[PDB]
Amino acid sequence: VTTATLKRQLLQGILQIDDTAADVPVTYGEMVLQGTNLVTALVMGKAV
Amino acid sequence: VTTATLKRQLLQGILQIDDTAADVPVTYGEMVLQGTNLVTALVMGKAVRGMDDVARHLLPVNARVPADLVI
Repeated sequence: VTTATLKRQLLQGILQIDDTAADVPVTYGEMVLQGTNLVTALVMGKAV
Repeated sequence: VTTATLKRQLLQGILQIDDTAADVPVTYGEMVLQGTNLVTALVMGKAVRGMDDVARHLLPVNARVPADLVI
């Protein structure tokens, strides 16, 4: 990450560009806390 | 429970004996600590007896032995 000025200064001639298109995921993860971990989060106060 | 002389004094004429023998248990209970509450016993610090049974609700031979039963 940088400032737009430094980005232009880098892209001028110093760095060697590799691509223009990337592949980012379009999802998150998920934590649910159901079942054998729920009961221990209600009887005692810990869960894994 | 009492002392012998009081047992005699009681059985003399006050209390009425019913039986001379009774069928009593010949075994013990048993806890195992296996299954899911094992890892709760090791990783965390707690363990419930009927763990596999509380989870579901969160969404023998005898012997005729002589005794002195009074009523």
